[PDB]
Formats: sequence, structure tokens, C-alpha cells
Amino acid sequence: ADVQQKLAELERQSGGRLGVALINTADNSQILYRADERFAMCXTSAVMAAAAVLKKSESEPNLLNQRVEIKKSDLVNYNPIAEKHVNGTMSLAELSAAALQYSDNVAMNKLIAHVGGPASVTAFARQLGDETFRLDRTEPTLNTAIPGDPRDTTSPRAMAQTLRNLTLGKALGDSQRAQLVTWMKGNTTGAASIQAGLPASWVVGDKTGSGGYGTTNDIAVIWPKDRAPLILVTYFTQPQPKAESRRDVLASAAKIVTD
Ligand SMILES: [Cl-]
Repeated sequence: ADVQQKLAELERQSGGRLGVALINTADNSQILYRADERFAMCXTSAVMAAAAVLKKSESEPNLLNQRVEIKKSDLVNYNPIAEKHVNGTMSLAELSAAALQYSDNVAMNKLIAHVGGPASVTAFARQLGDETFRLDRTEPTLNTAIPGDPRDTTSPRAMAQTLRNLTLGKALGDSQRAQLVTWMKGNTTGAASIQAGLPASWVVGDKTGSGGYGTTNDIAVIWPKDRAPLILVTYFTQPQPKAESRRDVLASAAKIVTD
């Protein structure tokens, strides 16, 4: 009850709409706030795209070593890694790492295209038992995050359950699961988000997202010191189209649900 009041207070102070799902694997419990409402995933959908490539690689050895041409025509709105490789190739492993660790738009688009497009990423989610996730569009339009628009959305509950499956469960083979976890632990974009609300000693793998309407998201697997791991989804969106980022709200939510 106290946790619920604190999240409601945070939401009100923020002015926006907050969605939280924590799974605590110590006792199989959950903390949920708007956890069945839909939220625009923005960049956090990259976890599902990378996982789809990893699953495909279980039947195709050396898939991760396959080379992909990078061209000027591939550049999108934010391409911090791919812009260094224009006119050469990157491997699918390198693209996975760039998408997950640097929020690289081109890299996400190459993962999406490789597996067959947004409907194929969505069909993979369905195969895993996630009947809520939908990836409708490619980068950059998947981040528009217009209120009331169901495109490119999921719920906090569904994404927490799916992230648990991907990182701690058996969706992927052992090599592929370990690779996903290693990639997420190496993320560079999340230090102001969930990580900022947790003790410094805890280990985090996370993927952020951002978009229109000040949408600010993070999904994480967390290893607290000497505790069973947690899964935490924090999604946040705001009423104004040009609202500024609010990573501090995600940090605050993480602190509230883990204190
Ligand atoms: Cl600390």
C-alpha cells in the first residue's frame, strides 16, 4: 500500500503517466502500477528484435558473424555506431550490440529487417507466449509515442514477464541467453534511468527508450547484492508533444519499488 501511494505521488508530481512492473524472483512476487495499460515501447523494443536474431541463430551457426552493408541510405535520426561504418559492413553481432548498448537506430533497423520486419518480431513475441507486445513500425517512426495510439506498444506486466523469460528463463539457448545478458549489462544509455535509483553495488542489464511526448522508458534485469534477481519495467509518457526527457522519474520509480 505504501509503495502504491509513493508511485501515485511520483506520477502526480511528474505530470505524466507512469507504468511499472517489478518481478522479484526471490519470492515470485510483483509490484504493479498501470501494469495492464499500454505504453509506447520506443527503443526498448530492441530487446525483442535482438532476441529474435539470437533465436534465429540457434538454427544457423555463424548467423551472428553474417556481414551487413551499411550505406548512407540506411542512416536514420540517431546512428552513433553505424555512422562510423558507412560503406563497409558490420556483423549481426555488432549490430545487436550497437542497438542494445548505444540505441543505434540503423542497428535496430538491420535486426528488424533481418528477421522479416516488425510483423516477424511480433510473431516471435507471440511464439514466446507474449500476446501483448506489438512492433508495428521501423526506426525512427516507432518512437512517435502519440497518446491513444496502440502502435509499437506493450504493457509493463507483459514486458516484465517477457524480459524475465529472455534473460532468466528459457526462451533462448544458454549461449544466446548469456549473449543477451552480456549485451544488456554493457549498455551505455541507462545510467540516469533505473540504475540511478538503485545502490551502486547492484548489477544491471537494461535497455532504454525515448520518443515523442517526452516518453522515457527503461527495462532491466537486476542482480542486487546477495539476492535473487529482479526484473523491472518503468515506462513514462507525458501530455505535451515536445515534453523533455524525464529519466529521473524512472530512477525514482526504481528506488520506490526496491527500497
Ligand atoms: Cl549506493
